Amino acid sequence: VSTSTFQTRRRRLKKVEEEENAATLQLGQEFQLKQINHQGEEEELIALNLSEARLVIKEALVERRRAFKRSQKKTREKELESIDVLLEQTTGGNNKDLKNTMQYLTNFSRFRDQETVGAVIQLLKSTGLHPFEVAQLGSLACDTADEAKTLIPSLNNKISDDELERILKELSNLETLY
Amino acid sequence: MFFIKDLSLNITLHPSFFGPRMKQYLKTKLLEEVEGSCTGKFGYILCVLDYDNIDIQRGRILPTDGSAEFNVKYRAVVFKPFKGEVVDGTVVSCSQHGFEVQVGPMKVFVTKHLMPQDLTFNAGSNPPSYQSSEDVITIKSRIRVKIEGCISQVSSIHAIGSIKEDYLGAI
Amino acid sequence: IFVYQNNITPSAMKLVPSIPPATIETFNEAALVVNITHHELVPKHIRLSSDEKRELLKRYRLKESQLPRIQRADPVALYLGLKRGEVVKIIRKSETSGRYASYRICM
Amino acid sequence: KAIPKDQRATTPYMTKYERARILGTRALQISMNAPVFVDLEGETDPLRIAMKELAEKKIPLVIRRYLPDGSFEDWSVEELIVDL
Amino acid sequence: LRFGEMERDCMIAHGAASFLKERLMEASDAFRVHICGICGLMTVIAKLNHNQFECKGCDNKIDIYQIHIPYAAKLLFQELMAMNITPRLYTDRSRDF
Amino acid sequence: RLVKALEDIMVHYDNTTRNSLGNVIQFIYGEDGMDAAHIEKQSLDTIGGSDAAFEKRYRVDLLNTDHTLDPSLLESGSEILGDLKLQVLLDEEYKQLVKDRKFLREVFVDGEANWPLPVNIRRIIQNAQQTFHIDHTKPSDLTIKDIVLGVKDLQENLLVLRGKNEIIQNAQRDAVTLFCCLLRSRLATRRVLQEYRLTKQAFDWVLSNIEAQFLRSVVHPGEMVGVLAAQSIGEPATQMTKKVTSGVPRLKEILNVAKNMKTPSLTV
Amino acid sequence: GQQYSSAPLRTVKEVQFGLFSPEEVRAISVAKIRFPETMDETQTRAKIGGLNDPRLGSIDRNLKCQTCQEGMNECPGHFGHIDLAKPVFHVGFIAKIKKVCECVCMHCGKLLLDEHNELMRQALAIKDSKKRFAAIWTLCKTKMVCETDVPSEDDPTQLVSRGGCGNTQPTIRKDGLKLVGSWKKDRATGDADEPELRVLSTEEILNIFKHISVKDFTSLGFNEVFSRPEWMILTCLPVPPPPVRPSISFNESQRGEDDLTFKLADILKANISLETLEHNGAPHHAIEEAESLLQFHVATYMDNDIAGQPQALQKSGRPVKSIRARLKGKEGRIRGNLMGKRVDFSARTVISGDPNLELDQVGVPKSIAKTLTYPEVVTPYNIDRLTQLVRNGPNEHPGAKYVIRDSGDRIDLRYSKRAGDIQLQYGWKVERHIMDNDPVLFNRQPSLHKMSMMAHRVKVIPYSTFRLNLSVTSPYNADFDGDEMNLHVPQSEETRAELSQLCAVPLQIVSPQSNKPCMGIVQDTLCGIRKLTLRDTFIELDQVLNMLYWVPDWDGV
Amino acid sequence: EAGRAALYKEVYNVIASDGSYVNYRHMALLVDVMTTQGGLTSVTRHGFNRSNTGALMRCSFEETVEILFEAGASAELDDCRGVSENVILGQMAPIGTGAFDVMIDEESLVKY
DNA sequence: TCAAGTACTTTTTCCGGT
RNA sequence: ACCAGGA
DNA sequence: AAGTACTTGA
Ligand SMILES: [Mg+2]
Ligand SMILES: [Zn+2]
Ligand SMILES: [Zn+2]
Ligand SMILES: [Zn+2]
Repeated sequence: VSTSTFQTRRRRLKKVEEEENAATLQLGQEFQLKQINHQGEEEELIALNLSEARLVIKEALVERRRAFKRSQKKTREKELESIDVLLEQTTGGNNKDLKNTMQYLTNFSRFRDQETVGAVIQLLKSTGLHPFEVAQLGSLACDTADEAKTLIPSLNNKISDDELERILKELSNLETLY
Repeated sequence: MFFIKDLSLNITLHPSFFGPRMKQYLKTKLLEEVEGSCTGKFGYILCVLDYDNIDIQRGRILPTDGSAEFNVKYRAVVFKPFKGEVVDGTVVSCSQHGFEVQVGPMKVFVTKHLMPQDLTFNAGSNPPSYQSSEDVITIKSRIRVKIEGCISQVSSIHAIGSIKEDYLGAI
Repeated sequence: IFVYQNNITPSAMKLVPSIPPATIETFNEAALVVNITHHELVPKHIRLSSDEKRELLKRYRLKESQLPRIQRADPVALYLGLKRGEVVKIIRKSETSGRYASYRICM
Repeated sequence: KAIPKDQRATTPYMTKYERARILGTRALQISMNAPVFVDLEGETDPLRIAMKELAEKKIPLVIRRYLPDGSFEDWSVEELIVDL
Repeated sequence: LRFGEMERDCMIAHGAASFLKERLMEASDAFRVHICGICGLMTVIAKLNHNQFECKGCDNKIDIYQIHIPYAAKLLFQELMAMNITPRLYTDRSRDF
Repeated sequence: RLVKALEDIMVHYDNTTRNSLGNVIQFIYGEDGMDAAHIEKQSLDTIGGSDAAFEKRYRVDLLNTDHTLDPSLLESGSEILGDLKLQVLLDEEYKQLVKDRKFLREVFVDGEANWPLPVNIRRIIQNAQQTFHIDHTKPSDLTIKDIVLGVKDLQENLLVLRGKNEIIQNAQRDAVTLFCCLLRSRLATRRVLQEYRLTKQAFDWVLSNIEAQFLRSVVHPGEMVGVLAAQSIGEPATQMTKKVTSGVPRLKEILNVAKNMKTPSLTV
Repeated sequence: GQQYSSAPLRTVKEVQFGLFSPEEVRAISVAKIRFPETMDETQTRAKIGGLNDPRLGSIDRNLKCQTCQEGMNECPGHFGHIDLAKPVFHVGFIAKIKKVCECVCMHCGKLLLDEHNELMRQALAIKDSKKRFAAIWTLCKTKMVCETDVPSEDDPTQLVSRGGCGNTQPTIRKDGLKLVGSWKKDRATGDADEPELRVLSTEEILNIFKHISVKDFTSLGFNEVFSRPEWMILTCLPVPPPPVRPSISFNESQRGEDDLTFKLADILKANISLETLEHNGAPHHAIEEAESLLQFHVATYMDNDIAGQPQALQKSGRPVKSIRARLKGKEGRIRGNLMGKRVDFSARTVISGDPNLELDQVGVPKSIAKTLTYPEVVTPYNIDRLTQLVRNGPNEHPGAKYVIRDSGDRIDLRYSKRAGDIQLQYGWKVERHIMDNDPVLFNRQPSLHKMSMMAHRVKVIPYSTFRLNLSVTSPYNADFDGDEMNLHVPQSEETRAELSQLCAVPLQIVSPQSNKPCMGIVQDTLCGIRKLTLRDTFIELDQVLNMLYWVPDWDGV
Repeated sequence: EAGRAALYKEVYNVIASDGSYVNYRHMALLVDVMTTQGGLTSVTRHGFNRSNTGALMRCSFEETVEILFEAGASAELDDCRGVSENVILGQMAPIGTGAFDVMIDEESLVKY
């Protein structure tokens, strides 16, 4: 048995048109902009820049370690060792995907602290760009407004070049110097 | 990319578990099935968020058998790659055909032909490397790849990537 | 209401739905000699209001389909000049309960 | 769409069918080595245990009563009168 | 022995819903097919052993369910298909009421 | 044919009788909401006899020296004479019994008193008498209010339909109509005191038991009344042996909605 | 036993009826279905890659299915296909086809009447799919000309042009599997006198149906997704797998092919003829001949008992079992295999009354109890009892026949080498004998009653008859002039409860049929009860004492 | 309405003449079923079996194949609400015992 | 156009022997 | 599908 | 044997 979503469309007999996915910002049926939370309310898609994603998992796992111990009652190089321990504590271990992801996120995050990840999130979510672009701008580090507009081709007419460069400047400053 | 997605898995509990440690066994059974999973529809199900508030709901007792079916509503962090996605990764393997790059839970392979012409394979190196006039790509080295397409495959998702276009390659 | 002795020519009969909203009823004199509604077997039929009908369906959780039906041509539906969609409340004396009310929608 | 407790309108009493199905279900669960919520006072028949569990009103089950429109009222075996 | 139509009626009259299922399934016929969730047919090439599912025609290697129906019903359906009729089986609703 | 025609009919959780399309057949099962097993032929006393003898049975007139309940009937008998406030209650009572009697004669035109109704009251009183060792000598400890109002209350509790709305509520009132006539007749003030000779405790017990039994008597949602009805007409047809076509052939004639029937007749 | 499948188990909520589009038949199909020959790879007894298994289901029992790897009691069949050389009518839809032609222009595929006729927009308004079609037809049948211009929605002076085509419509009649029309014509205002008479081809009707607009066919009974009119005409024929048409393979080398398999090869053969005639030097009449034969076989395969009499007979004089025939009432799929079924855990013997049995019990002959079984789950409450019943074996009365392991594989106590040293584990099932006081369903057919099927307590006794209390005689309508009765054993705790809680004999005493008891005192007891209770009747102490001890719940007073 | 009245009177007489007594409700229900449609619906293949109930349910009496062919032609959807369909489907029918659902409440289970 | 004929459908309680 | 029986 | 459905003569 597999998992299902909040998307309930009744494709009766009429199979296809299973359209492609790109940086034409055409993602899946599943990864659409208008999503619906289990409370029933329409809620826009949640995309995370590596740094944002690292903290999220850490948070969830740390809180799981709180609940697991409660139920049982009756420096980047150094973050990696500490994370690999929390995984032995909370996760099934067998989940190599999570270990791999965590090692990757630890080694590839641009913003170390929640405070820093906050400013990134505010500064970026004010551009009106699709969560995908907004995350990609957090994940990939770019200098020329071109570097960005090249690697994130969806941006193409969405923002000014100087506007983007101003944002690229503030993101460079925010980078937590390992 | 890297999303938080609201999901729900149907679980069928055997009567022997209708004890007070029920929600406990249920939440754990979910984590077993769901976490570390890899579907194509949602990609890599990596980590179930907010354990303390997983919604078990009421479990309907299946008629001829004793068991109870629960639709465990939950929310989790996912990784779904896309064509056109520019990803930063680390080389893992290297051959005459190209090199594989570890991007999170997933591997992206770059063909000898999807790299600039100047960059050429070197067999006589430890470990095997790719050599440009100015650049050297090998096992420990970091690369920025553009995903050209994916193949949803069982317990994984693999992809072909390129470093031939602008702003791509060794970082 | 038009009361006629023997017949109304199909020439004249074609001018009946001619003047809406206003409605016209043809009644052969010979039928009306005896009031059917007066008969032993004939219970009280009550034409419901639009509001009354709305409530009936609300209270029983019914789609109009799910209600018992009275034919548009029914001697009582004719006596009351029932129009398609209109509902009647039928009050019969029950040997079981003393009083029982059925409902019939028009056809 | 699920009728709220304060707006329920079905019998406050358990039907013959409900009681029969509950006793059936419990016997089936007890027989499948399920945890028993009553003090078996030397009992062995899963049905006789179920009867005892229903008597002590320690059955953790809920009857979902469907109405012809599709809607439903949820009633607990704890709250259901057993005059049957 | 034959648990016939007339016997089925008494069971219906009693309201012995599970007893009836047990006669008609467990005590007789009872079979397991895999159906496709798009075309509600018994098309599925369930290589249950390798966990491979598939329904070419729908190219559905995912949206597949398993169901418990009397073998005689699997038969009836296959027979209706033989005569060009589609008895499409669905595991969810769409009509309401 | 009968079974195949009725199969899908059952009582839903709204006491309504519906088929597999949820179309209403009956609003309430068998027009009363009761299970056929829980019904017994009872006599609706009120219905017959002389207008004269009815009065002797039912009427209580505390403002008349001869038509008052003798103080041998109840303790209050002495102090009840000429009580105008109580005579309002007994006139209400009697005016309803007279109403009932008319309505009953409208339902049952021939005056047939024996009708199957739930809760055999005759038996409840019988038992109250052996249970409480009822002394057909000593005066009762009952008040006129105890009886008059007590019966008015039990009535409010004979529940078939539960909904909080006029439609469903009038539906309940109607469903219970006939039973209440029987109830009001068998539990009128003069009857209770002079005939049954009940004590308060016995009368209170008679009251709880009518309620208990009535409630037990209502049909259970799930009841496959389609098959039941079909089989209840079917089975007897098998035991089947002016001159009109009758029995099995006339039954076949009926169910078929035979246009060209064998013995057409008019009864003028 | 069937194997574990990772697929999510569900229930059927809706059955969406419809028709197969040829495209679908080709898509779902696992093979096509080229040679009438069953198998014998040039007599080499093994299935031919051409008819029954050119990838389909399975024969041999040993040797798995070629598509799913499952094999016999797991593998449902797999459908195939035959591509027909010419279109053919589906016997069933032959008249609906006729009626659709009657409603539409046999040249432009437009509804003969529309929103411009008042009675038509009235009929179109009908919500009921079947009733609407019913009304459209009675209107459109008589419209013998496809109109170009009809009078406007205001005045007859100005005529508004609807759809084009001014062609005259044929007067269609059936000629047994053939649709033949008769167009009046015009010729100097008259003609007919003598109209044009020609058969309407399957392909021409197909092309008209193909041209009927979605909006139009949807006004008629049709559905643009599940049943388009173009699908009533067969192009690509689905081939049912062996499970549908199993060979009754006697001995080792002796075929025994099904009736459906032969009728299919007939179609196959009739198709190959046609295809080669049109591919080769087409002698024009030779084709409308071989075509009419293929139409015949495709018709008779589905329904053999057609009005235009000539029944397709098997070489024996005996006619061919149609698919229609398979499904038709009482005996046959619906009524005989689905509404009613032969069942396991059933017993039948001669009944005889017993005054020493209790009202609610039933005397069960030892032999019957020793056969009939209940699958009891090894629980700590019964572990010891069950271990002894197993020890006891299938031959002794309180004993068992099988032990079901966690693994799912059945242990036969009759033969297992480890039948003694068997060591029970919680969660195993022990298939024990039918024992005293188990609830069982007792029945006496006809069964015109709720009461004809009652739940009784078991009572294992000697002698080959079912024993019943005399007062329970009436509900069943039983007597002992040689009546036999049926017993059914529930297999679950769930079903056991259903019986004991709803169907039990005591519960059945007062019947809702007539609001009075359906069981009373009878025969000897009714006779002796009068005799005992006369004023004249007195009993001496000696007997009184025995009469007293006989009442099982006598106070001892 | 008077049609129903007569229909009962007549049905009742067939039973009563034979001596037999059947409780009102049974005859009432049959009589009502024939009536609720608007007219006199026969207990034949032309009457009740031609109603808008489920194809499979209807196919189980008198016209089997013919009914099923029409189901295909009109692309009928069986609701699967009737007894007969569930019987055919080998499912628990929404009959008495199956007229409601049973669920485990984790809350009360953690309470006992 | 409306009555009369023709087609053609359709059922029948459960348990040795070709 | 037939034939012969049983309640 | 008894209906529906459709076709045929006045
Ligand atoms: Mg006999
Ligand atoms: Zn499919
Ligand atoms: Zn296979
Ligand atoms: Zn045209």
